[PDB]
Amino acid sequence: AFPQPKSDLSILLLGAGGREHALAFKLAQSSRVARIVVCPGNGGTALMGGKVSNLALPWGAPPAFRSIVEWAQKENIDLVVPGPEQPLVDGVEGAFKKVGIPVFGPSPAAAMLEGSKSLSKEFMARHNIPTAAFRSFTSTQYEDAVAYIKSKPFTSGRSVIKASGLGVLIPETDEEAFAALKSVMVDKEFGDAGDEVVVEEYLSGPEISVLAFSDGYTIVPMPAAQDHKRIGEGDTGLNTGGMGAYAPAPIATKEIMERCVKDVLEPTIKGMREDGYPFVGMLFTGFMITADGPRVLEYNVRFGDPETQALMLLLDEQTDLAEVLLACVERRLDSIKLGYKQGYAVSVVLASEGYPGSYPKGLPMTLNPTPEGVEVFHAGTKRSDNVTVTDGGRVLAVCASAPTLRAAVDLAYSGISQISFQGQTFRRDIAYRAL
Repeated sequence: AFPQPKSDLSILLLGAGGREHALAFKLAQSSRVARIVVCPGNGGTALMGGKVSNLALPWGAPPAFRSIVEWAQKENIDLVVPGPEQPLVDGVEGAFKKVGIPVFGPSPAAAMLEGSKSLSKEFMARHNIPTAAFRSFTSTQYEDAVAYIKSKPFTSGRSVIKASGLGVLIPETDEEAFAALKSVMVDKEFGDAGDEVVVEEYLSGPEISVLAFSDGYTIVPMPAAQDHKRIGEGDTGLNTGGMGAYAPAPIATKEIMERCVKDVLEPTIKGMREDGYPFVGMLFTGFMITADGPRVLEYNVRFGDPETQALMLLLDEQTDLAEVLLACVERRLDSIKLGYKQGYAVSVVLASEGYPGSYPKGLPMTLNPTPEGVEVFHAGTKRSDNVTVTDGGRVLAVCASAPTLRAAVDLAYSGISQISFQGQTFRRDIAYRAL
């Protein structure tokens, strides 16, 4: 008979956000996992203990990543799960591939779905994937980019200027568009990311997040989620990396989800094989549900934050997340158990004073026992001399699941009362527009 599946695995998580803590949270429950390493991790992972440990080590500059690749090789790491976008787009998968350590994530080429907006938009058009009308330009084509706006190409009358590299501007009028083109192509306020620019139609409608596991052939979606990008209540103010999320998003009806899967996800996975670079890992597709149907705003090639903190709470207790991740890199996703419990899940972010602007770091945090069904996943936190202190803009996320969305919302906000740090900020209306 075939050998027993190794049940003392060592997994290396790259990153230090709440996505990592939430992933470490689930992976640590697998009976097939004996060691979880979070590089660098944060104050939350630092307190888990047991199988989880933080590794304060640099990754090393791309494309080699020699520091962490050599460390992983000497430690017999069985799997690497990159969280952030930069290492994937920079090619961390190829670095670990050269030492025979598998990676839950896309190859350097497949990662271009998020690394190059220009390539991603071309990919969508070539495969008839519904997205906003667009035209891509290089930094030297600044003259053409101006003429393109001067011709009024978009029916909506508004354009979106995106820097292809690792960022997005929405000029309310043409005047702001011409200025936004010189700030990215001439002055290059975003660096090399502005070497190419995407100009596409501004679309109106609510947004949803669809996360799906992929092994290059099989793709298994998770319940659709919705995120709150803006800092101010009522969906106003400057944008952030995400102040809170919930799932399943009621707006993603059976018919809507069928369209996303059949018209985007599966054509995307098939298209990547046809183009010669199959996609393995977590495909995060950001949709806008317009009056004419779903539209792909952007591809993200890894777990989302804070969508993951909520979705991890919807994995049924029969699902082993470790088994799911290995089934993806081993190309057997269609032959494993993977289900989702009933009810809803919510994540509410606590941020530092000033975020998304300038904020101070290092404030001591008071963390009292949270209600029974509340899970606190740390993002920008750190341990220092037996005390957890803030260490980033988004500090942590208070998350909960429950049979009803309102109960999950109320439970999450119940855990907020047990957390306190100077200048803590959060939105009180997470998931309000769905209740």
